[PDB]
Amino acid sequence: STLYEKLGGTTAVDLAVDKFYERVLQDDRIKHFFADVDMAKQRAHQKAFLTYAFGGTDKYDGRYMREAHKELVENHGLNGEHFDAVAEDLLATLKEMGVPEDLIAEVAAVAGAPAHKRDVLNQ
Ligand code: HEM
Ligand SMILES: [C-]#N
Repeated sequence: STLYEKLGGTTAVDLAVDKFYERVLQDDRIKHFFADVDMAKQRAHQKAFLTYAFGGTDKYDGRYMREAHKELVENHGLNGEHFDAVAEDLLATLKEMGVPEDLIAEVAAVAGAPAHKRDVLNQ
């Protein structure tokens, strides 16, 4: 079974993403990164992205992480602390939803992979 399946599939990811952005927009460390972001579009992209990242689809139909975050790194000071805030907010949301610790851990390994971090932070 994939991580996607174990978590509860579409409706679990849909709920997690919605809740995650609720948490992010209240997080003073990072909420301002989304000041000019269309959150309907962002929600749909993240649902599609995590579906892919958790093995629910072969591919992500959307931007690469490096190009996606480039303007944030170059113009708005996006750094490792913001990255860690995002990972922490995602995992907090899953804990709150009742996702078991062993699955929360598999998600942490995805969100924290160097191939993700280096591209997002354009390092
Ligand atoms: C790290 C765990 C991480 C992921 C995964 C991620 C995903 C992601 C997607 C799928 C998009 C949309 C891309 C597309 O256009 O197809 C996107 C866009 C933005 N992100 Fe992100 N992102 C991750 C990490 C971070 C971090 C650490 C921040 C800032 C705190 C952040 C922020 C943003 C913002 C803002 C956007 C929209 C960019 C824009 O167009 O202005 N992401 N992310
Ligand atoms: C990016 N969220």
